[PDB]
Amino acid sequence: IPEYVDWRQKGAVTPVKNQGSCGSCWAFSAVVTIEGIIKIRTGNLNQYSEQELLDCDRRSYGCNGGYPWSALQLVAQYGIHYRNTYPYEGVQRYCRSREKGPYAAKTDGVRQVQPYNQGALLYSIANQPVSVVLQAAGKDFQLYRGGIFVGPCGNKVDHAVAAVGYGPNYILIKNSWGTGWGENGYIRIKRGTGNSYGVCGLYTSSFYPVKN
Repeated sequence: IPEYVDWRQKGAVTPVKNQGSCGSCWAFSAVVTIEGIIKIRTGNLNQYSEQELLDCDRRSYGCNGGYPWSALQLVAQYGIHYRNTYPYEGVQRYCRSREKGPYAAKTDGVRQVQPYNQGALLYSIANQPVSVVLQAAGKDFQLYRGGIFVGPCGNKVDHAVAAVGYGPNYILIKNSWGTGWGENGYIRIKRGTGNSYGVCGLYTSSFYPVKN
């Protein structure tokens, strides 16, 4: 696998989004992996709807938090609409998928990468964007403006984001707090420290969609 991987350079990452006050990061995280696997398999780059996952995933708790893997399973059991046809409102509403007509994409399943193993995560990122979790409650993560993030932070994971690349000393992360945070909405987090948990708990639970 390469020394550097960056899926934005390969045309598989859409613009950075802002979730607002709503704790919908789980939906935002699932969507960037869907957007990425569709580009890799069909060559078409499209934006998909986080709002549809916020309203229709009833294993999650809307704006109070939820699960990246249930949103991904939902897209494999049913499908998802374009972002354009089901735009983001920032509040959980009624599941309006039937009213929006035919689904725009549907996946063949979801897989988990082997937890607490840096090599497993690098090998999946070199194949597609992956949904990852980390601890973001710390003041250091919140006030990050740029550079390689070394912490400090513990392992109490609370936020879902998407890994879209890596380099010799970092993993490239797309976050959903808009462009006014970090490196235009991205963070580069330190890798290669021998710590199995990952800095800020990055190797705790990682998932990706399958499309044949």
